[PDB]
Amino acid sequence: TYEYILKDRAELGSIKWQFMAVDEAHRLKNAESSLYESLNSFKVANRMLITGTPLQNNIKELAALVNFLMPGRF
DNA sequence: GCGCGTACGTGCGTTTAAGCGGTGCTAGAGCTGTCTACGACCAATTGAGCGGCCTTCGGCACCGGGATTCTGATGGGCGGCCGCGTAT
Repeated sequence: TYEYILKDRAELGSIKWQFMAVDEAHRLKNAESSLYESLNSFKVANRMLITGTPLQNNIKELAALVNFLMPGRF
């Protein structure tokens, strides 16, 4: 669960991962949240976002989903 | 010191609401930008304010004069002294 990530970061962070999937990924609307920086701490290889959030009301949402998986792109 | 009483500490179970991190929204602080009113400053004149000096009537508490009330020597008259004293 989302709260179990913020509550337990040392147990899940000490394990290596390679694939990450999330349903209803609208929680990453702002790039200044604890979950946004928390998911970026896990050393993974590939990610996958399965959601249908409106990426047109704010550019920080689409850009947040761009740099969330590809750090460097605009 | 001692003794009576009971209330408050310690426990468990039940229960209730803080704390967490999640998002959204807009209000109200903070910044910013132009104008100008109100306060500082310098001037000259004026009387409120301070030192210097002594004021007057009213109120607390001691006072003042005059009629009136109570105590003391005075005094004739009715009675009692029984004891020295003159007359036959």
